[PDB]
Amino acid sequence: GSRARVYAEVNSLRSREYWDYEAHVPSWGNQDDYQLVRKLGRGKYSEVFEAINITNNERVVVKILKPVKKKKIKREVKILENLRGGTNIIKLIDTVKDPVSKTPALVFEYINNTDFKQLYQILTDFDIRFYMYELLKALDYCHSKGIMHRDVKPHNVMIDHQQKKLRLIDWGLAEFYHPAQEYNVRVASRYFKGPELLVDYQMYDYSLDMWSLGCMLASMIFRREPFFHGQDNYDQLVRIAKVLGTEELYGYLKKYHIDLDPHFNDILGQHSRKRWENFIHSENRHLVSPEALDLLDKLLRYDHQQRLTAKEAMEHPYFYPVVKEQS
Ligand SMILES: Brc1cc2[nH]nnc2nc1Br
Ligand SMILES: [Cl-]
Ligand SMILES: [Cl-]
Ligand code: NA
Repeated sequence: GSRARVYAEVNSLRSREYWDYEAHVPSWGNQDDYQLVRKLGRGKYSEVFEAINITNNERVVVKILKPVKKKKIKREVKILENLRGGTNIIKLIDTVKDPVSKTPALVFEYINNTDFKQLYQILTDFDIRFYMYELLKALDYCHSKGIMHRDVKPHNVMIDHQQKKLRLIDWGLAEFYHPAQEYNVRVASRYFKGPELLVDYQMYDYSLDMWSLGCMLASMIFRREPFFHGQDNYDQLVRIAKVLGTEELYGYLKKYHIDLDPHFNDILGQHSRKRWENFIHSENRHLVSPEALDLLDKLLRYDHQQRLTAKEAMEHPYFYPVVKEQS
């Protein structure tokens, strides 16, 4: 079967307690120290608030969890505690419970983010390189810690464009990578799902996040957000195949012995692989360079095992201007 080219055995080389999140026993502090100020968002299993820690007057974010999902709560807590101190990973400050109802909540550092729909319209060439480099640091870190994020998308990459701070958030879908483990493919936002998920290939790895990152890079340099805009999960693969080509898709499926849902027969059609230069026009030409296209071409590949790792991406010439400035 398939396995990760990097970090494959990292969890098996650690203590079982590192990855055995079902056995994790969080230390639950008291939510009464936090005053909710404003609702920021809501999801299937959580609600998120700006809040003040009344004991030190610090602004924080509080994510209240539906208490029923106990295994999933332990998973997210253990992952966040394993990632503590990681570069550009949102900092978990506290794990707390309502002292009466025992409903759990996660307390995070606050970040004053610029909404990505507004931000992505004004980014410069250097800004894209800079923020992509910072996001890659977060993914290289979590991958090196044996963790797949599985929900990389603009909404989960919080950017304070005034202070130049980036944090990868929402670790509620993240999982530990173990070689040969078969994972649930119902992860990531539709537009950021790797082809492996869309063809029901369960033996995926950290390289899933690299597809999602490539999708973000393409949306930022080309100013088409989201870049692959499917109407459902079937159409999502069609949108990908329109660009990467159908014959290349079939070679991928053959290599991994992947059976294709026969509903694809009536919708995939026949598509050449397109040159990435086809996406350039006057509105995006200043964000596109040969080095951007070379990097993107090495991320948005069907074959998950041939996509760049986060580290290989960081090492690409596209980021040399950022590395030099950070000197
Ligand atoms: Br900070 C922060 C952390 C999160 N984790 N999951 N959702 C989140 N939202 C915000 Br805002
Ligand atoms: Cl899973
Ligand atoms: Cl297209
Ligand atoms: Na409280």
